[PDB]
Amino acid sequence: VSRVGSAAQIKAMKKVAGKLKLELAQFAELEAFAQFASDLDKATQNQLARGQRLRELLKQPQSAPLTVEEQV
Amino acid sequence: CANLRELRDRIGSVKNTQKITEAMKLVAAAKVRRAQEAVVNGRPFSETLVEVLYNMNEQLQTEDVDVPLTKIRTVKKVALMVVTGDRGLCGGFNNMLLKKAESRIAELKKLGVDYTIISIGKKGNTYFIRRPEIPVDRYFDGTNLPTAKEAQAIADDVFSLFVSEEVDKVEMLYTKFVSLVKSDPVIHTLLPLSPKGEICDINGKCVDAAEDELFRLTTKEGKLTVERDMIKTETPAFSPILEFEQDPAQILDALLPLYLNSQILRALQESLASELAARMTAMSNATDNANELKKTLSINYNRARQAKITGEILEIVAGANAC
Amino acid sequence: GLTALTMAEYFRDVNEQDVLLFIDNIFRFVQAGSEVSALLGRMPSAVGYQPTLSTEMGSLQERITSTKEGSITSIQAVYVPADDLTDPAPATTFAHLDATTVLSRGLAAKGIYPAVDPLDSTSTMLQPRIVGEEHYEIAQRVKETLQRYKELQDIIAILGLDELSEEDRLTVARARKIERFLSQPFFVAEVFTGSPGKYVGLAETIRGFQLILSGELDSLPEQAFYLVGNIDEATAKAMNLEMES
Amino acid sequence: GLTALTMAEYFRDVNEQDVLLFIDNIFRFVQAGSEVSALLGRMPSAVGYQPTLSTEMGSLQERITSTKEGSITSIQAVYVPADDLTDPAPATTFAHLDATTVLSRGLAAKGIYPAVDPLDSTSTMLQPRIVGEEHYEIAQRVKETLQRYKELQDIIAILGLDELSEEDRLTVARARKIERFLSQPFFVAEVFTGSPGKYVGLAETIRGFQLILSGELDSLPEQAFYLVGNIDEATAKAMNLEMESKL
Amino acid sequence: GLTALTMAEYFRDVNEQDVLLFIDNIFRFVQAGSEVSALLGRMPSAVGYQPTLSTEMGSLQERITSTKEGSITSIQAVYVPADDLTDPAPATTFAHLDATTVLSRGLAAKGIYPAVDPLDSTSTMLQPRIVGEEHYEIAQRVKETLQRYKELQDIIAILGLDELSEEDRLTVARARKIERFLSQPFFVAEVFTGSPGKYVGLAETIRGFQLILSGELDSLPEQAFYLVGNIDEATAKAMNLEMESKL
Repeated sequence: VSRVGSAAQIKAMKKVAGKLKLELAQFAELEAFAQFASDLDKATQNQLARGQRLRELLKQPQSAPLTVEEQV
Repeated sequence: CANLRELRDRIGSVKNTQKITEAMKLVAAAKVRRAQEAVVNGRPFSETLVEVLYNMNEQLQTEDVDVPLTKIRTVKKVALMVVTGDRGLCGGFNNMLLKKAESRIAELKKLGVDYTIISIGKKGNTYFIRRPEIPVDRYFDGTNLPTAKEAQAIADDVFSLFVSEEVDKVEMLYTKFVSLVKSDPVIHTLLPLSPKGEICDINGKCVDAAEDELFRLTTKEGKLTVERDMIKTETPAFSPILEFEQDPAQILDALLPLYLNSQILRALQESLASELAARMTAMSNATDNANELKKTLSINYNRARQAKITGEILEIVAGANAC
Repeated sequence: GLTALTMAEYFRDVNEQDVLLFIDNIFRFVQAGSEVSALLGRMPSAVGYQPTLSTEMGSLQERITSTKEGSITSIQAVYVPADDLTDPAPATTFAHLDATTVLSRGLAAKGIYPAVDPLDSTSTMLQPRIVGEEHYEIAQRVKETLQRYKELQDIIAILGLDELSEEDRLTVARARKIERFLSQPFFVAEVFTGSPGKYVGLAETIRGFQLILSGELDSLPEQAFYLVGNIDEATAKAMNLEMES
Repeated sequence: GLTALTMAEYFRDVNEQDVLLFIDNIFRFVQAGSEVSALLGRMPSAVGYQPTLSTEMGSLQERITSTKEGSITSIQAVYVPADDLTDPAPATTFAHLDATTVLSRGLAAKGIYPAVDPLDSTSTMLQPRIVGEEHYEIAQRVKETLQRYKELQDIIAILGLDELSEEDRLTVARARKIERFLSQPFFVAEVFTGSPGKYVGLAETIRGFQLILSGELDSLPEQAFYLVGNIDEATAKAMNLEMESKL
Repeated sequence: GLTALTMAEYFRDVNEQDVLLFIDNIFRFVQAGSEVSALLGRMPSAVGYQPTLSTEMGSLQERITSTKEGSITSIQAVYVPADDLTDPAPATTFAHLDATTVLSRGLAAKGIYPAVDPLDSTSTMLQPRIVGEEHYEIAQRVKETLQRYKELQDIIAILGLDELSEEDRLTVARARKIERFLSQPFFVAEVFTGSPGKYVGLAETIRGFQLILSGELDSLPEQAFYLVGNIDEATAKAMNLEMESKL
């Protein structure tokens, strides 16, 4: 966590980064917990696939930084 | 040392627990495989049976004045029965099965049927005998293997229960084996038997006969899982002549109890496989969880050992000088 | 710490106001004592601190007393070092303090803010004559629920949740609902994350806890109460949750 | 401790009679040594006792030996501090002590008095040529059964009592009956139990343990073995208990 | 330790050659440092190793660096005490170590010499920009295959190779071929068995492991891969077994 919070981010990135953090919260729950049996809510069809795509998007190549607009 | 020693005890006990639940996982896997092998052994008989039943219903166009096992003319007194597994910790098996049981007996008391209930697992009958509000009697048990004599005892009791028209519409709650993680307990009608052979469900996925399900355990990328085989047994319709030594009615009256017994033994075999796989996935979850617990407890024990020894050395060195 | 105390003491003892002083990290006072009295020549003590870790901090705590003129509602964010309460510098703090709340790191690791541990946080004011019988009985019931949860934590360890019988499963679900509901989007944590702050009064939270502990809100999933204020707003959050699907 | 030792040493040098000395809380004879040694300038040893723990403890506990004019049997009641079995003050006494009887708080937790550990309470006199072959074999079977119970404690604790083996379930029931039956109603502890004290020799309890662990009387209720003087008393207690159960 | 360091440092800085430096257990060096510091009387640090632990063992292990004359690459045994990488001495060592390869007792008892565990052995130099993209890819795929094999070693005990899916039965077979291909006959094992021994550079093992894991050699017998060097010699062993298969 960052105690300076979303005050330090850009006015551009703040909305989309808040949405992304909430997306990762949802995915972290749905992966760390149940829905291995198909389910009532039946993930991989609502949030699990997109959360896996997001988390495997978060990985950078070794020492290849992304610019501001690129990462936005 | 009563602080580190307690944590050494917990480390040893959790390691022994992980070993024991790993042994139980492998034992339950071997048991599931041997039950699957018993089903594969029993499949030729059931194949030839769902071919012969089609043969008989092809000769006679369901023209029959016989077969007490097809008295379908009312819904008076259903006899729901549950095949349950007899083990401890049983994954999440017993609660699921008797939950479906309680839902369906409530829905039956809606209709005013005076449902009598047959229990098949000792875990089941132990749950059932505590509460007599549900009308329950005649509980039996076959464990670790559905033996032909025990399935025949079940067949005898349910057939003698149907020979009186006191009991009709005998549907059963056998837990079919869909998936390794969780296997939902389905409810199928048994005894009216639908003399075309097709054993049908709770009205919405009801099965045509000779379209059989034979579950096969193969490993995926890497894990254990079950994959179904929806093999359709081809039927040579009739022998070139097909003489009868009996009448067309007596042959069906002597054949449909045989298919009833076959279906009862299948609903014990697949129930036993599903129970042992629930226990096996409980053992796998428990072993991996105890592995996580052993790692975290070892980390706590290591920082506790360092803290203890460092505090000891600070005591000793600081008390050495005493300037 | 002493100069904060004297500043508040002049406004309590003389001008007679209900002074509040929020001495932040009073552990740092004891650690500064450790520094100086390691360098002052005085002999070392328990694990590292000064020998007078129960008389210098005694002098700090004992001057904060509600005298007959005014009262000093002091808050002291004492800081356990290395996350173990058995440390002497907050151990001597436990004896002096009377509304102790322990912010365990477990609940903040799980995401439930504030991370006030519900078992360990106690008070001298949790008394029948002080708070009324209803508040007392509800506090006792929620403490019982969370304690039974923490006592069968050793069983929702290695085995699974489904090993429990029906009553254990229900009290676990109730404990999860309660432990979630004990979170609140603060009015000052708006900078980090979360919704704008919801001020919750005692007369509103006591009703929500009556509701949850009466089992009447079983239809709701756990994520309904997580980071919500009042329980009517919690039910509205669950309704919108099912609408959004 | 040395005053008591001098009285015993006189009764073993002059009167030539086998004097039985009792020392209790011999751990205090090391704690006082610690409290004076810290002051005496002698540096501190491990966890906080004196440096001369071994020499002082031996200087006491070596004078107690049968010395060809008599036999000083002594029973020291060591105080294992806070159940620190590894603490030096009992750890050096375990070297000097013949028939150690490690009483355990975990076994007084469930009320089994005396809370002597059946496992750890061991003696240099449990050799067969010294004790009797029947005595040795029954002690071996009892101690092995209790070791089996301790190793199955974790399986019992988590995975359900029934899910272990069925013969091992027989062993668990036998171990439960044993670890209750080895409880004695003392005469001096009649005030804490409320039951009158019962004295039992070695032969009666030997014959009791035989039939208890042999599976022959494995049908009695468990509380009929707990706080019972003898095996016939246990059989009568089972009658009383089963009668007051229905009545 | 420092004597070995300078006796190898003169080698590198006079002859410009890749010098090796085998230290026996660094924890034994750190233990000696602890003894010498406790003897000097300087106040002991955490668990009991010396205060100047990091600086001392850094002076030992920082002179091991590839200077522009020639590398002095070393190999250091490490004996963790009570098997925890947390305590300072293995911690301040693993802060230095650049490649850690554990020798496995089960592998030794099987006879897969060298007994280096293929799965748990890790190196910070495995990364692609260091080794080569092909080396990193084939190494990651070999480690994932051996992980698949350690997973399915639980289940081929119960199901058997033909019962489970033929999709990863090829994975089990290729993992057998990999675990056998890893065993190299050394230039020293000749004195024990007379096997002549093969030296394998990186290029040969890279191409051979790509040929094994890609799947060209799906029909070669497993024991044709055991105790062999390059991939061409492995195919020579296989065709040798084929030529003797007639008799």
